[PDB]
Amino acid sequence: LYSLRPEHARERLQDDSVETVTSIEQAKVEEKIQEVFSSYKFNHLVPRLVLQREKHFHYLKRGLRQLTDAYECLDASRPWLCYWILHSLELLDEPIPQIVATDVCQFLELCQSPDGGFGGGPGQYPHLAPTYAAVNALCIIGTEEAYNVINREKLLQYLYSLKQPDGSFLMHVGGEVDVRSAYCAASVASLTNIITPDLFEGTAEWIARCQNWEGGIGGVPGMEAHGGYTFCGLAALVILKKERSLNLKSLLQWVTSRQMRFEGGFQGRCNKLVDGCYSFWQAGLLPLLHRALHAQGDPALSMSHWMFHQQALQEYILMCCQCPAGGLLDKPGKSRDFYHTCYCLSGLSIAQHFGSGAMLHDVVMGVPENVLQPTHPVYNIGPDKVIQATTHFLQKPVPGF
Amino acid sequence: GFLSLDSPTYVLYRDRAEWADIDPVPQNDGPSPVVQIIYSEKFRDVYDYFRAVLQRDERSERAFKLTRDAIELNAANYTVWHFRRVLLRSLQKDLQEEMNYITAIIEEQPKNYQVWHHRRVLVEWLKDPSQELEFIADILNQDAKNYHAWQHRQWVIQEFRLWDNELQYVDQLLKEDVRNNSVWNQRHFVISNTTGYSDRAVLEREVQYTLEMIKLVPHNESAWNYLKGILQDRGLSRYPNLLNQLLDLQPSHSSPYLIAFLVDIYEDMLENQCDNKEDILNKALELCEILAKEKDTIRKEYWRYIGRSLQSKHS
Ligand SMILES: CC[C@H](C)[C@H](NC(=O)[C@@H](NC(=O)[C@H](CSC/C=C(\C)CC/C=C(\C)CCC=C(C)C)NC(C)=O)C(C)C)C(=O)N[C@@H](CCSC)C(=O)O
Ligand SMILES: [Mg+2]
Ligand SMILES: [Zn+2]
Repeated sequence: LYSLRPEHARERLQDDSVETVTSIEQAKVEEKIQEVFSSYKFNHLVPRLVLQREKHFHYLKRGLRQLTDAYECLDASRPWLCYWILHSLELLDEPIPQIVATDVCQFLELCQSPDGGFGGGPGQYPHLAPTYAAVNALCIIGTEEAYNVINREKLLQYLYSLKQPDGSFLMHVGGEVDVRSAYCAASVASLTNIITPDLFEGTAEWIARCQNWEGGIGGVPGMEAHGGYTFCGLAALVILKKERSLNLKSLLQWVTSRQMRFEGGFQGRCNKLVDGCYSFWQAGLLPLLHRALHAQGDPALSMSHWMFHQQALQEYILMCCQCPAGGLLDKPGKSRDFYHTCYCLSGLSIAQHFGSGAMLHDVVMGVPENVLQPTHPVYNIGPDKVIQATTHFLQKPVPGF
Repeated sequence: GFLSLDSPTYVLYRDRAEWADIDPVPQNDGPSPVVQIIYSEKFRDVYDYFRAVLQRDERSERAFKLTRDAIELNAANYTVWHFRRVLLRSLQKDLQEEMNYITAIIEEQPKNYQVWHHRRVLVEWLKDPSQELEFIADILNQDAKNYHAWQHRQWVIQEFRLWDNELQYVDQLLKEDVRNNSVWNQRHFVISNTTGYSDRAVLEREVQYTLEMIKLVPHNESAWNYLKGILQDRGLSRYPNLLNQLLDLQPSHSSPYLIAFLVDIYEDMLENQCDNKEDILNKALELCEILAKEKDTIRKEYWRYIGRSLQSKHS
């Protein structure tokens, strides 16, 4: 275990004897993480990095039907809860009974707006975030029933209704603009084959304006580089085949700098704390940058590993992000939630599976039963689900209006 | 008549006489619900009634007061927020009182997206940015890194052209936490939108300032990223003195940022037809191995890629 090596203690923060809110909060975190790392030593057992699959499964399978009122704050993110859960079950190789799947399909039908797109619950106005989640969920299920839920003509209209003259998209009518919208739109439009020639005109250029002095990408031009927004920006460009619109090298240096030398996990922004959900948003950028640089015929690219410490990330997730009761989380001390379960699992999968053309190479830390189903770095749903959905929707012509 | 959702004497809407005329509309989750939330009685009561007034599109003062409750129950419900803005214009509500309201709820939920977007809509409507910089500074006093607060601050500044005192605000916050990357970002936002970095005196002032910050806190990555970000533009090799000046901190202020920075200056020298290419290449390749094997192993795959890439190019 890379994290448990003696020389690893040298990776502890060096505050230069100048404490500030930033160094103090970081130190508190490393302190808590170190206690977790050493728990084995102090208890005299052999470290067993085990992914609590059955614990995670009961939690997920149960959350898929009902949730406590603690979830009232997510009453407008119901298609997200479906996606997060269905995708977590998918990474854990757990199946979706044809009856559950049909129930999910019917629920999303209620969340779908007569104007295209999906709202965060039955009867809510449509928004791009739950539209992305609803579509990804229906693709994970992958039945004709599921695919048919989506009204493609109204979806294209909806996308057109959010499109801005500058290339950006609103998240919803009368709503805000940020890089998430470009990705939500490019993800649902591509999967469903509704991309018209002008739908994403200026979009690649707008996203390129979000890349700042740091190498990363901010929510809108001028903003601090952020891990969640950077994934959306790059993943959207990959879909649009315009990754070249970015300075891929400065982006590569920025994301690799986000992995925490001590904790092994990824931080969302420079000088902020480690967070398990960034195992996906940040580490997920490496496969995408691999694909892009390779498309440019980069000769120096690895043929077995992503450009981050796959081992250390798997260790942070396995040792520090699981809730014994099932479910995954931000960092030790945090409470579990379906969002973090989905992205901690999503990032683990990315950390375990490498691939580049004909090259395939796994790295599964701990017990071999830890290996998860692979995840598509652009859509974050199983690669099979991606091929299966796109091939299906390619049987339908792009809505002509 | 605002009966606080938290008032000890708060009464369910179904028990309120001034609402007895309207029938609450329950949520349609289907016969076989998935991800079904077991709502509290209060939540369920307010939303079933919100559904009622929304379905009938009742633009009343009572409906207006109710959206306030639905928002407090779930501030992320954007559908409620929409209807609330619909009622703000229909009923011709005082938008300044609404600014008071949005100020309160943002203080409570500063990381909520809806609350900030709403405040922006109000500022647009009123074409009044007079309270903004001060309000945002109060939020940043509680969390100097709040992303929405910084985003709103950038919008107000660019939109209403309030650039004059921002660099000063930046210096203040940098004093409080020189490691606050949001502030290093704001510094760049102000400068590039005002003087630019082409002005040699500005560039000189910025590089010098940054270098003094690196001297004080050598392991602070933000100052390192900023130094790189503002020079990387024209090319690091374009600044011959810089390699020397950092090569001098090699013993005193020698973090893995300085090492990485040297490999960065080398990469650009090699690309820009530098003297001693065989020599420079070796140093840069040496540093990549030291970094990969010893100094910055978490990034070993990256630094190796760099080494390989540097060879394939400048062999
Ligand atoms: C998937 C939801 C998305 C991340 C986002 N939600 C939030 O920001 C909520 N907060 C949290 O989830 C945090 C997680 S820990 C901090 C890290 C992040 C938030 C990652 C950022 C990633 C982004 C922005 C990319 C998202 C990609 C998309 C394709 C959408 N929890 C805590 C305890 O801090 C909110 C509570 C702020 C989001 O998009 N939220 C919208 C959409 C809701 S669907 C109608 C919102 O309105 O809140
Ligand atoms: Mg909104
Ligand atoms: Zn998180």
